[PDB]
Amino acid sequence: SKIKGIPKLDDANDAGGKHSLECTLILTEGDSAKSLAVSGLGVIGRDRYGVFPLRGKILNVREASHKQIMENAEINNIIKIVGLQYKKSYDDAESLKTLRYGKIMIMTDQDQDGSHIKGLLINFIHHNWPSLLKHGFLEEFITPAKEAKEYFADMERHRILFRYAGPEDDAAITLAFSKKKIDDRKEWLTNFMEDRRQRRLHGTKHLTYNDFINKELILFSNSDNERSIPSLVDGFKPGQRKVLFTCFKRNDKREVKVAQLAGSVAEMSAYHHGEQALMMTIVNLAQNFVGSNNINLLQPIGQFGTRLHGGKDAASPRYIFTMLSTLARLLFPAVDDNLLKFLYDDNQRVEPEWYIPIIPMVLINGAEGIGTGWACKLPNYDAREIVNNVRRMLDGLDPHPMLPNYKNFKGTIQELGQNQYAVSGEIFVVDRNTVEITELPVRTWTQVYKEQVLEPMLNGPALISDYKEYHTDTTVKFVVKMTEEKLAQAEAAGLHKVFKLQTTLTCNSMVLFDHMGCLKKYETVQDILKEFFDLRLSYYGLRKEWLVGMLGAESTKLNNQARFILEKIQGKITIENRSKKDLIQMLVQRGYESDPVKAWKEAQGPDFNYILNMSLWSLTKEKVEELIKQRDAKGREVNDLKRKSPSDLWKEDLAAFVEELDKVESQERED
Amino acid sequence: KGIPKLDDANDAGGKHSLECTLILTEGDSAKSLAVSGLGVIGRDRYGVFPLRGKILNVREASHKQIMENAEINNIIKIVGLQYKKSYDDAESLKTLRYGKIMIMTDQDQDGSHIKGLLINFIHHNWPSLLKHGFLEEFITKEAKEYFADMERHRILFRYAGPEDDAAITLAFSKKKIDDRKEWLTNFMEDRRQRRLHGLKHLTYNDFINKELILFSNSDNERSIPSLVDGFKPGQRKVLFTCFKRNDKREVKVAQLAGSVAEMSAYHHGEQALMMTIVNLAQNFVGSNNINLLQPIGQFGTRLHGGKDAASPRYIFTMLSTLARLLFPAVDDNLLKFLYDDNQRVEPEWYIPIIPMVLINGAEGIGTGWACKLPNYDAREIVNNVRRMLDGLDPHPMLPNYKNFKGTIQELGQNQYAVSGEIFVVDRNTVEITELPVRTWTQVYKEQVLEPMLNGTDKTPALISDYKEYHTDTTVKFVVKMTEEKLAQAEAAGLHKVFKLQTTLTCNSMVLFDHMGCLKKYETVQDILKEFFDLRLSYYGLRKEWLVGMLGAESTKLNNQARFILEKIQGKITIENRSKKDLIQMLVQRGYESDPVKAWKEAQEGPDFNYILNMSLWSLTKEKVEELIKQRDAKGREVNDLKRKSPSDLWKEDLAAFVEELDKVESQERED
DNA sequence: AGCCGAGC
DNA sequence: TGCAGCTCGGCT
DNA sequence: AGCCGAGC
DNA sequence: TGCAGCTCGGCT
Ligand SMILES: [Mg+2]
Ligand SMILES: [Mg+2]
Ligand SMILES: [Mg+2]
Ligand SMILES: [Mg+2]
Ligand SMILES: [Mg+2]
Ligand SMILES: [Mg+2]
Repeated sequence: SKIKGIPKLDDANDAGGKHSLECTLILTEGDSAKSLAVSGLGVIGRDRYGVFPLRGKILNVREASHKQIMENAEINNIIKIVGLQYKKSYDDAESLKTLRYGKIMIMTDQDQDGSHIKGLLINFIHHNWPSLLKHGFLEEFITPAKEAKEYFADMERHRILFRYAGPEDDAAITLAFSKKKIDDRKEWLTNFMEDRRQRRLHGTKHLTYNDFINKELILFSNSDNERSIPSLVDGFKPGQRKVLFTCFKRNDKREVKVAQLAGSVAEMSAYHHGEQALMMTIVNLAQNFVGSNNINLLQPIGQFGTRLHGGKDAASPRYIFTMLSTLARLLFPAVDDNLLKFLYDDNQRVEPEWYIPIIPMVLINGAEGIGTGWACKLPNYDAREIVNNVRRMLDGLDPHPMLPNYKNFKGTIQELGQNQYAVSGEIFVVDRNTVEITELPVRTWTQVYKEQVLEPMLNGPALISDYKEYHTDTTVKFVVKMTEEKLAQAEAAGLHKVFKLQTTLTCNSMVLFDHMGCLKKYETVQDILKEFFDLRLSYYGLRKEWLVGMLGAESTKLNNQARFILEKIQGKITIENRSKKDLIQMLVQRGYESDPVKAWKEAQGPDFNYILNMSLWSLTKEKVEELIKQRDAKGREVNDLKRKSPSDLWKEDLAAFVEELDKVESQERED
Repeated sequence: KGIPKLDDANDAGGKHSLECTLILTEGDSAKSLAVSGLGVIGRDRYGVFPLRGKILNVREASHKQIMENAEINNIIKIVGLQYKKSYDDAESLKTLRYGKIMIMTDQDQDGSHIKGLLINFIHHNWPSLLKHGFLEEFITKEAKEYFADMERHRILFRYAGPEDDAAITLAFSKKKIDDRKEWLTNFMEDRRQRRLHGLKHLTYNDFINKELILFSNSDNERSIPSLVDGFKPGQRKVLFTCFKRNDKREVKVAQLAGSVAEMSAYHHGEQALMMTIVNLAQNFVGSNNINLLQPIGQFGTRLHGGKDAASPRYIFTMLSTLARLLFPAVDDNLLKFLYDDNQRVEPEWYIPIIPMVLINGAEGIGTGWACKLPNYDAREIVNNVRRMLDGLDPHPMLPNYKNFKGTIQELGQNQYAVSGEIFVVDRNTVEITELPVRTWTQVYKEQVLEPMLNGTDKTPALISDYKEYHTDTTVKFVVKMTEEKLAQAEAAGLHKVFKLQTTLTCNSMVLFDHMGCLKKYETVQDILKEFFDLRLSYYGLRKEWLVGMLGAESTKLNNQARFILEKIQGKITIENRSKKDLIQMLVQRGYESDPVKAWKEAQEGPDFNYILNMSLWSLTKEKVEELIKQRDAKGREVNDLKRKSPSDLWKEDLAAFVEELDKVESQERED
């Protein structure tokens, strides 16, 4: 017995014979981990150790469909390598001779995603062959080319075996991977998030399955929510926020390759995941077809996908470029960066907890994500309509209700109820034998509608005679031919119903992280707008309070610089051939202040470098007049700021954003 | 059917088969642009199929290689062609599913090579199809505009007589190698006789001699190294980027490849560029004697000859400390940097302190010519350079590979015998401690020792057992034999039997000289001599450049020190005086315009900014004393440089390189 | 019959 | 250089 | 029977 | 995220 049809398998020499139960199959996380295991086993390892690589997450066979299980290539390989059989028990020690391996050792990364792969394989064995768990079938190889040989030489220190201890292990596995335990995972994760934050005070060989689920796998389930559930403040996820942080710091004025940008994000923001997910995010942030972003913060310089296939027809990230949109810094003012709490990843400032935009971006581009226990789904909302409601709330008026709105969508979105909408396309009769379809429902892609609706109508009973296509890259135009009898019956039943041009939009899972990082469920879009409004209005007061101190410190600096230049050109003070110590002691004696900008930032010996680092040009005629004008202009800038309210500063940013939004969207219609 | 990536025409195979055209594109990216350009009307009589690069040259290929080519067999089934079948008249044109094949590639040199390979494929198997005008080309979203004006972009190949058969044979027959040399020699000659001046149907002869010849010349320019620096244009772009960025931290290879394409205008795929960076960083036995890039990661070992290198997305690299010592930064001011669309990209060549073309063994395969050089010892190269500086004759040099424990004996002119190490332990054991150069460990184990242990269908077994005790950089085989078999192996020669000796022939030392001319070199001493005269001439250029630059810097400090001394004594004042009055007074007092800028302008109003941009600190006591010391130190720096000779400057660079070479190679043995 | 490497 | 799978929750 | 997307 | 082909010339 020896496998022949599996390429990536490095089967053990003694596997399949009578020493099969003494052999261990090593399932690795990827092909890179496979090479590290083969080089670590050396020559002695290939006798009773086999290595097979897994290409990521495996199928959750618990309550999975019968067709998906039999057609899973990754699982069918594991069954053939080990020699397992469905509906067969391995309790009586006998019948263990039909197995080619006696142990399965999981070696993955020591991160959260590695723990998820362990649990999925545990769930795979537990669901099909629970009798193997009561023995010693599953084990793991933990890690902290050359270092691999030291790990396998000290395998007993890195080898941990899973142990079945009773029904509490079956409940823990069911809690994590059963579709019927969704509500239990909410309570399971609510107690974890509570106990984790309630620890403000302060801060082996075998491992039971219950301890693995409730102390190791739960770290993935929480991290899965933290990476997939967006924030209410900026509408971002931690991965999306790292991309925009990097773009803000680099400030690229030229097209930048997506793959090149993804590499820059990983370094400057400490992105600890694969480049495929990061390049996926950058493409998602740049798409602008009907159904994606209402305001794309990155430009789609290249083939980023069309509405024909819903972005699936996007080119490779190695051939497409992107850059910040002109609306990015207008939505995220640079001055507001001084109010954010930037996080640290190993003494490196990486990203803030969240950005604070001028309008709720969580409603503009429709935040959406799937985590563990909870899920989020929000539709797109009109940017101008949101700005209007913000202006109304600044004047003390009640905000108008908002319906979902998608840019360049020619259909209709009618409200059926709270968080329930009817999205309809456009279809009208041309003559007694022709109908025209000029718009599809939101996120109903053209090729999918053609193959799943029009093709069954054309072939197999049949309803239409023929149809032609006259689409562009951004519009839809179907011309369908029918008989007079068939068309008359379609009008009686409803053209939008027959041609499947109406879909329902239900949004009863508006779960987001608040400003304090707590997970909360929101019932209406108005509740999100109100909570964002109070926080953003409070931070416009922080911006003014910060700008008054900074501009005031800059005004004091220019006062000392102008005083020194005026006192020097009049002979009141001299610095020629004077020692550094005597010059500093003379400046402090004449009432000159140390660097006020530095002193103000420290508040959040004497330093006169801001005076003496000025060029000799400063003593010339034209530079004296220029310095006085800048000093007076800075003084008027502080006074003009104190007279303004936080609402005034917000309306200024809103007006500047709407002005550029009109110009950008007008150029898009022309191009 | 049975071809996934094929978008077959609707009318292909039916009664309109001879009216259909098959579009063969250069890659899948061109395929997606061809289907979108045909629109809906195009799919009736136009099929699109993508080619994955260069296709097989079926003229002198083996019969087994032709039948097992998946790319060519697909083209045959789509068109419906048959081998040996003639297509002279209408007797056999009804069995074809397509009537025309249109080649759509990039408008670059490599696109022309794919056209010729497809022309060579049809001409060799079915020459009767060429007289009917079977092959066409499509020269160059925007695709819909191209296919709408197809008549402007559609050029048809025309057969005009026996001169077309000779032109195709000249380009793709292996018996026409010497003819391609003269074919390209006349091109390079006539090309240089045109620089004194300046600057629908298409015949196959005109395609070969006016379009494909541009690739064959560019193929040599990209694959044949230069004598000066031992680099190819692709390798030189990598070193330019690394020199310009000056990375002090580990940089990802894929991230570096993207930076090279932007900063040096690399107009090819990143896969080839990432290949070069890995090749430039390898340091195992058989690769580079002095690797200019560091192998921070899995860059391949001698077990598989670098083929076991990790993905370029997971390995890092950086400049070696010997790079800037071999290529001094001061010499960059003497190079002729090229321009790619008003962007300075790279020099024609770098000028290293030693002939790098001999250190790492430059080698490359072009069209007509090929290059192959072995590695030579760096210290022996430095010693011959020191001898030639003293007017002595350089000693002969044998190939030398770093950390190679074998022997390289000269059998004749440009012919050497490379042997490993094998010795007898006892009457039943032999030990192999070294393999010949570029004989990799895993290849030697599978192709030599395994047939000796088990035997083949032809050769019998020779050894009883063998063990392995290798490291990542050393080889140790312990082989067991019988007394009879060992006696016969010693009689025939242990190095002969165990395949531990290989022949090294170097009769193709073709390189580009300093003037860009292709030249064949008969001995290594001729390469060393031509490099020596050029490098010695540029050390005179460096001194001539340093005398002017240091002299200009000395003049600058003289004016700056004079102004500060004249200001602290009251001899000149600048307070509250106009810019025009201050500049006019400096010219009146004999102050010179910026000498450093004026000197650099000579290498192609009055500027006193270098005086007045100094800080106010310059007037203090300590800064006056510091400025005077810098002025006097620069003056002594000019005199100390004038006293040195171009030979003295060279000996300083050689001594500094050998000192660091000893430290690096000592740390490598420890690490 | 296949390596070497810069290209597709 | 391009192509294939899976998780997790809500909704259809 | 499968989309949505940040992960493997 | 990793895996497969080909050119071109000299040499084994
Ligand atoms: Mg990982
Ligand atoms: Mg979206
Ligand atoms: Mg190209
Ligand atoms: Mg080499
Ligand atoms: Mg599901
Ligand atoms: Mg060949």
